Amino acid sequence: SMSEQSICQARAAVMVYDDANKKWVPAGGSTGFSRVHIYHHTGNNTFRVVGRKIQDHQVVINCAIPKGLKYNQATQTFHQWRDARQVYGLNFGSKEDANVFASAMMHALEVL
Amino acid sequence: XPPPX
Repeated sequence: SMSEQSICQARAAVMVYDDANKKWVPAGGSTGFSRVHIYHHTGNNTFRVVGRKIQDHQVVINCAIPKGLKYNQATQTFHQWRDARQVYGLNFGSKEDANVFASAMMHALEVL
Repeated sequence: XPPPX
């Protein structure tokens, strides 16, 4: 709370790609929608994506946004990115949610 | 990047 501020909140089903099985799987193990933030650590000017399931508050994503990230807006309601360890996808609950999140992501990627 | 589910 002291070092980070939320710069957006968006509704999405958070998924990760199981490359061994070539299938998307629910992040955290159970399907359903989460409230997904981008948090800005204002002191170090770093950003991370944190999402929590609406129903039971489980943290299902907590990943750094590195400078230079390629954010792929595959469709108007499904966006995705990768790191060295995982491929992440957000199935947004609406186009408005996708726009809110992408706008904050693109902002983070510009100021990083 | 992988295709959408």
